[PDB]
Amino acid sequence: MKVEEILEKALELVIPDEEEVRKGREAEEELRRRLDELGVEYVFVGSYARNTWLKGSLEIDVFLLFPEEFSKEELRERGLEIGKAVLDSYEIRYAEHPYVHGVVKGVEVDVVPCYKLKEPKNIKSAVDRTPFHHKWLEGRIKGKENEVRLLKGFLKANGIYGAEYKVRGFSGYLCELLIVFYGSFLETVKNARRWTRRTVIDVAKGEVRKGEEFFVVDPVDEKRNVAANLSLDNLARFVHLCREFMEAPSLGFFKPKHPLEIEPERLRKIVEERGTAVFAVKFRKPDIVDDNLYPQLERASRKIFEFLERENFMPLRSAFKASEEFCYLLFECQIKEISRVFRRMGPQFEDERNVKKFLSRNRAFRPFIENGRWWAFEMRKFTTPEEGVRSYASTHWHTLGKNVGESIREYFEIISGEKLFKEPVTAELCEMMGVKD
RNA sequence: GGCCCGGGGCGGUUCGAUUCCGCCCUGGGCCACG
Repeated sequence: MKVEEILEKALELVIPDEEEVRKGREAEEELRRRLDELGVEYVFVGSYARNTWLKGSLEIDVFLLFPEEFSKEELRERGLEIGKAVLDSYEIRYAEHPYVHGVVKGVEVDVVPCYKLKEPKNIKSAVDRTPFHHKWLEGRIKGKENEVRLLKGFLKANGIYGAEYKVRGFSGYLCELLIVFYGSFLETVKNARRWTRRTVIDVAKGEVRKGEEFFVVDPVDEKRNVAANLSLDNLARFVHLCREFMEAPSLGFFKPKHPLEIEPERLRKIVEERGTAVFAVKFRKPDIVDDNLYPQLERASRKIFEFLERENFMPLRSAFKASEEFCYLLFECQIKEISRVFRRMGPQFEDERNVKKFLSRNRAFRPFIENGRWWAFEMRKFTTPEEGVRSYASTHWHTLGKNVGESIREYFEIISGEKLFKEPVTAELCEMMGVKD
């Protein structure tokens, strides 16, 4: 029931068992043979090469080394040639440059072309650094792989593990750099309790200082922030989880939280209790990769949220979910309906000029003087949030993301009431409203 | 594709816009461990 105890039972949830490990060795050995028969220059990197991959995430990274003089085109052509020939099932994939993904003796494998260079500089593509990160880590992480795993397990269970845009959390590499700094998962957790949004961790210099943002310096490139895509709120959640963990060590922190669905009937009553306006903008999911989709859902969500706040509907929070089918932008506002009249501030009484131009606009109600300046009653074009968003989305679709916005332009609808509790968003809505139990 | 910083043009809204809402060009930087 104590920290040591808990961590020992946790090693079982984060450490691959012998069957997953053997499946990996047999796949690795078999892969070396295929690549060797072709006599290609390659290097195994990533968490597989270092035995730091989290249980259930066995993926082999094989980087093909190409001379500095080759064209980017050669790497992708040659790279595809080699990939195709060496994999049971292949499939082109894309990032900064195209590469090849596939399977060998039942395990996932990435085949990525990169330049063989020395000294982090000269780098041509982000992938060129991967080999350096490996050299710097292999020697220093040896003997601490289980600490890496406990950390990865901790982060993943609490939905903040990956560093891609859908998560904005802690990359694998970040976790290993952290273990090399603190020495173990516990020390990491203990010190993270004191992290701030100004904390800088420079592994190379074995130092922690104060910067302008949370910055973990890459041992291989001082100008690169290893935690660049770790959002402020996810940094905050980790610091809080760490405080709660040291206070009440539980094996639970390493177990994925159960979805725990809710009867759309309970949700209806809660929204009724709250007395707010809950609604969603539904539209078709653009066919794009998560890394392009989510930053867009975030933008579109924000833009609409911001419209709602200046339009005085008093938004509480926003959210969003994407299905294979559609995408949903959710909002909750304190104001279900606002009056049609509102007051426009006018010029001070002594400004004869502007006062005159202010009164020249025929309105329905006749302006008045208050506390020294003129004011006018004006009328709104809408009186509910839904009406507002309908107006906003129909005319500002282009500002919601290149793709998300193009999709809203051709089709979108606002849903609310019961018709909304039937949509696949109740989970998102419960998290958004703090529904507990 | 998203974010930050900078130029050159416009539309709308406003008594009043560099300063709100947005649209064209356009330079550089950064992110999605890789």
